[PDB]
Amino acid sequence: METVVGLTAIAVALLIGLGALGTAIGFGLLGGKFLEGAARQPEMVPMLQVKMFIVAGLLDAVTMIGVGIALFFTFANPFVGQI
Amino acid sequence: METVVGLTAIAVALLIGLGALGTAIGFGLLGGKFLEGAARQPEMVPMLQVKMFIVAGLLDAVTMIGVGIALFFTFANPFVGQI
Amino acid sequence: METVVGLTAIAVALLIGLGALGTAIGFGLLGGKFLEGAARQPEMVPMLQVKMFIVAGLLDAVTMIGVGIALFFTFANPFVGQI
Amino acid sequence: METVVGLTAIAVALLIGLGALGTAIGFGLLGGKFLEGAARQPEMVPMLQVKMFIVAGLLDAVTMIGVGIALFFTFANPFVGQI
Amino acid sequence: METVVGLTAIAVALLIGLGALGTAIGFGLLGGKFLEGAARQPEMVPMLQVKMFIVAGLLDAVTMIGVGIALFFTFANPFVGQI
Amino acid sequence: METVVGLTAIAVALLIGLGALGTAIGFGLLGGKFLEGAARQPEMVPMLQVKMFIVAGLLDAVTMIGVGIALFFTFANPFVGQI
Amino acid sequence: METVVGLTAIAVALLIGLGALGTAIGFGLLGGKFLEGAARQPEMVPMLQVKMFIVAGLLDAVTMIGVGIALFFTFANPFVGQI
Amino acid sequence: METVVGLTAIAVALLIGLGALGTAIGFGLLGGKFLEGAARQPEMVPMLQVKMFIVAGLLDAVTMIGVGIALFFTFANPFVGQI
Amino acid sequence: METVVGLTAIAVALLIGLGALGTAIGFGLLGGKFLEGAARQPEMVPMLQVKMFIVAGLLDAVTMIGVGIALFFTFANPFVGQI
Amino acid sequence: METVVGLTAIAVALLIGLGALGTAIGFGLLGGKFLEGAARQPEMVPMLQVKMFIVAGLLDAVTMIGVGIALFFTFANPFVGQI
Amino acid sequence: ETASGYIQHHLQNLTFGRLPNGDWGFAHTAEQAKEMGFWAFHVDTLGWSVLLGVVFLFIFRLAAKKATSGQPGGLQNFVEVMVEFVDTSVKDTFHGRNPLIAPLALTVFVWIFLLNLIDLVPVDYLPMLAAKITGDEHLFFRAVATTDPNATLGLSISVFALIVFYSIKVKGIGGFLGELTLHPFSSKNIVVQILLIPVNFLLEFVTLIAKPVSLALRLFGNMYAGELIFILIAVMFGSGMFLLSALGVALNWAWAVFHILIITLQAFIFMMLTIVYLSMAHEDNH
Amino acid sequence: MNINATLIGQSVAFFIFVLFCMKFVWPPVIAALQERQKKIADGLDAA
Amino acid sequence: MNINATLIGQSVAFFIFVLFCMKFVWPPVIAALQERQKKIADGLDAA
Repeated sequence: METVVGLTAIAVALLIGLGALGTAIGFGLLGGKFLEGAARQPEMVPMLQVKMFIVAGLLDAVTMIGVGIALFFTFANPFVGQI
Repeated sequence: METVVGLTAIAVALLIGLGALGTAIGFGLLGGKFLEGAARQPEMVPMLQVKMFIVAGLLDAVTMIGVGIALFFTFANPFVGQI
Repeated sequence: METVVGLTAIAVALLIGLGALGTAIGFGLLGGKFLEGAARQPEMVPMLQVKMFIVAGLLDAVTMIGVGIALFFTFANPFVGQI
Repeated sequence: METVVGLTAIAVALLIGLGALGTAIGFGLLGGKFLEGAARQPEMVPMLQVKMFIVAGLLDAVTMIGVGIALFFTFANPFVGQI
Repeated sequence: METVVGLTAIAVALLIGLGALGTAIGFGLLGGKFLEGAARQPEMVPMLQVKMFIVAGLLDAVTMIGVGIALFFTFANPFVGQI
Repeated sequence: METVVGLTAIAVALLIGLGALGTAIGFGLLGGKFLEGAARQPEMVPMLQVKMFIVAGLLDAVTMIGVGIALFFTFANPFVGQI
Repeated sequence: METVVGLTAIAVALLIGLGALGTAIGFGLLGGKFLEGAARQPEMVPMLQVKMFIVAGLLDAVTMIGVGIALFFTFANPFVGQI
Repeated sequence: METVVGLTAIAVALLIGLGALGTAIGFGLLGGKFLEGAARQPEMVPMLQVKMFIVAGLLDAVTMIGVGIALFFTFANPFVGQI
Repeated sequence: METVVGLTAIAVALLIGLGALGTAIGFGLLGGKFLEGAARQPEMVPMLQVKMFIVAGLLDAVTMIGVGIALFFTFANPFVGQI
Repeated sequence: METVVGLTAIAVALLIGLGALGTAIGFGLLGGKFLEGAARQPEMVPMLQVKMFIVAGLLDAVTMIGVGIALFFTFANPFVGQI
Repeated sequence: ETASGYIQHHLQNLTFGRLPNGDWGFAHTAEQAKEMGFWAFHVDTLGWSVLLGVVFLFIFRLAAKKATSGQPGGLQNFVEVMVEFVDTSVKDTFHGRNPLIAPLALTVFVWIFLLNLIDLVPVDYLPMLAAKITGDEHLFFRAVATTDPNATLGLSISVFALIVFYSIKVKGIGGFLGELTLHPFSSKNIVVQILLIPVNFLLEFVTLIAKPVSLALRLFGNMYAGELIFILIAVMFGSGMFLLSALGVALNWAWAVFHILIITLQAFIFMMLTIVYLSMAHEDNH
Repeated sequence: MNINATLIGQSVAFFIFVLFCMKFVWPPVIAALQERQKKIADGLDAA
Repeated sequence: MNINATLIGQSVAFFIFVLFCMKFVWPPVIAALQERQKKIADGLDAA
């Protein structure tokens, strides 16, 4: 039973870490490109901002799914009931 | 039964994490390029919009398949039946 | 027997995750370049998109095979019967 | 019990390390474009600084959660209580 | 006996997954520049395309060997008879 | 007791290595962009450098936290006291 | 005996997969710039092509060495002779 | 003592390898950008060079610390004293 | 000597695979810029190619050393003599 | 002592491989940028090359340190004596 | 009571299904709810969704049955602003004469926003009011309908069914199968075009199946993660210490400030994706 | 977590709501907006 | 401890958030709505 708990902890760590790494890389690239676009012309700063928010709505979907699943695994445990 | 469930947990973790990282990187790049294109052509913002709204359809298909199979492995187990 | 099943599950997870990551990265890059090209030349959108599809199959075919094998490793198992 | 503690330590290490790597990569990518925009348009430095701070606010979202979970796992063990 | 079969399954998974990831990344990178070149010179599309095909061969040949070797391991395993 | 200490050492090594890799990549990108900006605008160097330092203030936070946690693990290891 | 065979199978898998990933990435990167140069100078494709072939000579040498070593391990495993 | 020393060796290897990889990538990017800047304006070489040296420090310090840790884990071993 | 031989085989595989991956990536990156320069300025092809060779050794030397080490670990084994 | 030697073999392999990969990637990027600069300014080739050599001085220091450490761990073994 | 038990109680829904003796009863334990088959209903989710939809429809009908067409009132100005925003969003992507796209997009957006707004209220206020009103100390009650994957799955299934129905209506089984198997790769030769159907079928089927799954799972995961973070922040106050509850309160303020924006963004993303997917049904992009 | 019949009933209600928005909400509002725009255009056509 | 302690913290946090929304979120929406109404009234008066 201890091996199951340890592997569940490792699984949660992987779920959170990979999602955080991907989200950070994607948001860094998006922010750099948004800064370049804003520096190109300040008259479209607000609208473009909304657009990048739209990109965020697609950027971190699976990452939040993994974070939620890891939070469900840390406290609740469907694997323990399966023996 | 303990080892099978413990390894299935790591399997689900990898399935979610790799897909999340890939989708985050791809969406960040796509959103950055979309922002650059919108900055270049302010009057082409709507059309270009639907454009990447098609691209995401190809982008996350395999990731969503992986997330679905990971959920199927989390809440069901065809492996634990193989003994 | 249990170790073989667990390693097969890990194998399926690795296959699907790597395939999803590769497809997501390739599709993100391709969609970004297509967006840049469409923004530069709006009149060439109907043609260029077709060429994008020509790339898309080449981007996915091998990965598709992989995930197919993953399915062959989930509902079936040639490794179990070899013991 | 010992294996659980070792695997949770490895989990904390992965959680912090992947988050730090992603955060550093994203911050470098953002800062490069921020410096490019500041050099290109020296009169827009405050607005670009505010925008990059806003972007970094979203960038350090999952990394902070991962760091908090790692601290909770170092100073407490919900896995030990599960035997 | 079971360990050999499990490690062969892991080997097949790595063989297919790494090849799929590399193929997808390389094909996306090639397709982006192919789209850029097609947008630049629409009159050279019949030529450039076939040139890309040649590159595709060099992009896939080794990977094809991999997807052969894995198929040689799943069926008629050569490592089983060695022991 | 051996496994706990060995995995703690592996954890510290992973922490410091990932932190060093992330810091090196981010600082390399930031320094390259700073050098490009300084070359393009030689008279704007005194301000830009300062801005780069600000980026460093946000770039080394999580990595320094991880390094401190690794030092705390090596010198004041809390995992041994949890049996 | 069994562990040696399994580990050499994993070794062959890693040998082929890493080489395939590297050669795919390198050939995609080379082909993108080759297509860009051919599009820039349509009349210069007969020369540039053979030049890229020279690059292939420096690109696949280590990959061919690795795949040859993998085949030698698979069919004429020398590690089984040494225990 | 066997497992602790065996894992400390892997820890030192991971530390040094990750540090070398990160510093090599960062220094390559920094040197490429410095060469581009020097080529753009030959008369700014004496200044820009000094600037890059400062960046080198930010690219190296943390990595150097890791290297030191590796040395402290080679000739000395606090983990051995912890039993 | 069973585990020693197996881990030596894994070590050789990791060495050769990492060397091939790095060599392929570096040579592709170098060849892309070489082809771009040849396309832009046909009269500098005889010189630039030579310069590329000057880079190529620096790109390969260390990797070649690793390859040699792999050979020293394939047909010979200094680890077996240490029991 | 068997596992210690088996793990030090993997340690040496990782030490050489990661350093080789990083060195190859960094030198590929540096050579590409140097070729671009030489093509842009043929008259600045004698100077720029020298500068790139200075870059190599920073690029390969940690890689050479890791190679030396790997050679020391191969031809000698401080881990055998439990140090 | 322990924190794990509190989290487990907050993670369980109210289930109505076929009891071992009689098809009339509410499950009292999680294992009893798992015993229920596919023919079970989550009373709280359906009730909250129906109540919010009815409230939205009544509010929008109040400002539509008496349209002044001149100087607008307070409520009708807001209704007109949202209607204009929806029309502008629709007209920028869909160019046809379909009269169903705009009302469907407006309904989806407002309904999702209302379903998400209820998550902002304190995690224990509504579950504890239901328990007092009912009189039970172990009643299960989850107010946030979007944390239940069933609602998002049903919305995605209905969107997919509408997409398929519209594509069929505009292309016949002819163009439907032609897009499914004969596009985007086509060849003049009979043998080549026959050999090219597997790749096209795989690509089109994979994308078509993956669309609604992603549409549902994005919202499902986001709101599940938000609700789990809120429940965990409640456990932070559960300790009872002084220096800890203030950090918990600050974290709650930050999380709510982020979550209102996330709530708006998720609804906007879902509406835009539905509009784009419906627009993709009527023309051919291949 | 638990796939049930709810995914049906929910969506059914969804459809009903959509139908109402297509019959009693959108048409009056768009008609009022178009009438206001027509009045504005008529006022602007005083030249 | 446990019950009767989470409620106090939750109520305090909710009150703080409500005050923040009232002092920083409502006035912008109200001002935008009033500006739209004033623009419509000005257009009607001009017509």
